[PDB]
Amino acid sequence: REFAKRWRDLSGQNHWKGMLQPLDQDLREYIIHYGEMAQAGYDTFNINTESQFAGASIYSRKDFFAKVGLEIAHPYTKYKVTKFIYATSDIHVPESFLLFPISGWSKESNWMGYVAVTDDQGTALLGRRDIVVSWRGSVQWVEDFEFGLVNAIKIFGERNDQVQIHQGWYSIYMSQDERSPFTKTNARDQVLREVGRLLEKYKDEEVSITICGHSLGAALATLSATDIVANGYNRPKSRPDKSCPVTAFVFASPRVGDSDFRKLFSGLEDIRVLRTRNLPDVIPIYPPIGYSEVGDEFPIDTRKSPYMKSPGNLATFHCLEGYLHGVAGTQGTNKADLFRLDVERAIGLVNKSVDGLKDECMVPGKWRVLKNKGMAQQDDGSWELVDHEIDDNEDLDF
Amino acid sequence: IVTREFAKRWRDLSGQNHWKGMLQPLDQDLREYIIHYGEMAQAGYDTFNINTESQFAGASIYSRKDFFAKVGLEIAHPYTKYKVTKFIYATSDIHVPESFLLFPISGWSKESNWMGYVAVTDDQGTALLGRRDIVVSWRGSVQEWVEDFEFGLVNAIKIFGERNDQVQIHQGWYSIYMSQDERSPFTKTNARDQVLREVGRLLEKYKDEEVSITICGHSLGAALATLSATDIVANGYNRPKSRPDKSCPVTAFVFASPRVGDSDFRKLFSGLEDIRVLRTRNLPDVIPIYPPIGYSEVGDEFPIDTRKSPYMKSPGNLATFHCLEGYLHGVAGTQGTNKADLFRLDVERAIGLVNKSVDGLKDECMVPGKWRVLKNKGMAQQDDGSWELVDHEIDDNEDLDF
Repeated sequence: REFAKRWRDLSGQNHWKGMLQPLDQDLREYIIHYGEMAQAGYDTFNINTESQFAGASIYSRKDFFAKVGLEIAHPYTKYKVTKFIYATSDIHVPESFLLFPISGWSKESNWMGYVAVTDDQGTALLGRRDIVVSWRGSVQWVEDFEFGLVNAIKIFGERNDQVQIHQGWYSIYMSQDERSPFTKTNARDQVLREVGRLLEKYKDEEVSITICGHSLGAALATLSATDIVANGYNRPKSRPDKSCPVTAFVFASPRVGDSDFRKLFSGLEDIRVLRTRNLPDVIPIYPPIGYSEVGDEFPIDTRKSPYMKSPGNLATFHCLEGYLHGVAGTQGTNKADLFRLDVERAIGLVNKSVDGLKDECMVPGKWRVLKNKGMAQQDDGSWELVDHEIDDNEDLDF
Repeated sequence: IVTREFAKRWRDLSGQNHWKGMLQPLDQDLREYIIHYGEMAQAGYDTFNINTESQFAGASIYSRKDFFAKVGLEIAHPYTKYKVTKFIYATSDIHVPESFLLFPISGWSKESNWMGYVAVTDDQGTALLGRRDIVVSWRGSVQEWVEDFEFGLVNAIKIFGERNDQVQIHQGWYSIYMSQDERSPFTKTNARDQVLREVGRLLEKYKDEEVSITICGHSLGAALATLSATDIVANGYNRPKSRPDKSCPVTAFVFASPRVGDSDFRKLFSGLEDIRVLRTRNLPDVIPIYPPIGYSEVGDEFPIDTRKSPYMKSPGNLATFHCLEGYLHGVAGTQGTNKADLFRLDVERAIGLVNKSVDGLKDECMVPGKWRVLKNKGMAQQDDGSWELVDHEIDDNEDLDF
């Protein structure tokens, strides 16, 4: 019952005052909960460029959280995924952001995240009907976050015509491919439309929007949240007087825009952003000049974990499961604060996509992989690469 | 299947007449027969844990129960109706390459490996294959240096008796076959005697039926298969204990075989009437030349040339010319090794199998390279939310009741 009673404070109503140093124990679990919904994006994203479905989702929407390990011992992850989101980019971006079959299912678009909503049981457990937008992040160079600023008037309107945004985040959020069934509408508007459907469906209940993302996903989650609140997409179409809170839990966030972006953000009453930042991770410094941060910061230091390989590197300091292990055991970032896991979070999760744990933990490095990389024996004895569950992504009946 | 082609021809398919008339060109039944036993050797690779970060590196992933279904040999394998009755473990008194004995970095054993299995047809398989077929499958080499195969000769009197005291065997094959570890529950008895005992149990169980022994192996497994077949026949272990006058045929289907012993080993082999060995040899694979000096080959040879496959990436390398699934692809489509013979698949064998442990197919085939792996490398969410490395099915390997 504790999360339901306190959810507005846990979602940042008072900017997490009193809840960060030391870390509030409910908030410790709350942050990990939304970080898991961002990691689920990595766990479904096909990164095998030898596959024709590289850059698509492995799993379909149906029973999605059960398929990525978020049902067992996750009594609060009672969400239904209602829509997958796809993105493209008019400019060239790193393969860590858009990755393609070495040939394919698409030449220019990737699966870029999903929209989900609590079912009736999850709504009871969380205190409110929670709409989650989870933006997929970076896959395995700090020069990848290399971008000049661009004017964002097409997002924030003539009334905010001085706002500028990183050209890469802008391009992934806003670009379309008229020839594509996936990105003929851009990632932005796919999200806005589906969030609008859910807000209208649940217009008579208490509702929240929580947006999740790591690395690239953190930038998109920050941009998405600011867009939604600034343009009033956190109101049901038929109830323009009912605003719902929009909170982003973001991890290892690069910066998103300039000082005018920060100014716009600072005037929005209904938005809150908690940026969890690992002190040895350098990606939150980029880009290193010209940009402003927005939101509240929560620092951790995974070098204090006795489970993590020392010294770490760019990958291990950045990786999202490393972050969530840091949240799980952080007792502060001062030299005297001693790391201690205060939730039952399996350390082995750290090694999904890195060699991050000490060898004595006995967990193989970079272990996440489909059985046989997806190759599967068929009923006629043939062997086919079955690394993609079919899902037309049609609107669900509601 | 309805005509029982294999049951009717099994003695010839198992080499009764040294495969005369069946190799050039390749007899169609024999094409499928060779692949059948090569799959039983490949099953040893498919269960062998090669992840040295695991405590169970060097052990079997799967248990004996429903073994062939677990390694993909049930669907569309109507003839693979075998029960695995015993796992076989080996050690070495001398240091050997990691491709032969592989150990955890840290572990379940410091000196032994899973080294193969013994299986037997069930009553349905016995009907389909024409006899009660006892299979010994020796596990082979894991992933490369041809010097890994270069050992000197040792006297093999402990195997073949003072009556054959001139026979010499490769020191490496001898050591893996014969070594024991007194402190190990796995190799306190050597791999040789584990196999002899279990084959003996099965011959005695089925003493009143028609029986065959077929021994399978690739690379290291091919050498052990050849050595164990010669041991078994030379020492009379192909007779049930209570019927010393009932010999059964011993046939070894081996793939990419290094040489095993010297000229006296070949002379011993030539005098055994009940043994047959068919060595399938890929011409661009250099391993069957090793060791190059001092050794003889035994048995009948069946050459193939996977360079003729339009499915295989060109040029190949040591690994792709040697790999067992490449060999079985070559068998599936060989029409001869002459320049003018054109490769053509004459069985429905999925080309994707080639890429289990190599990048062997042309990129146009759209099959990922080196694809064989457990889901999540065996990491598994448990019912209490913990995540544990579950890459080993428990099997105490106790004798089955028969």
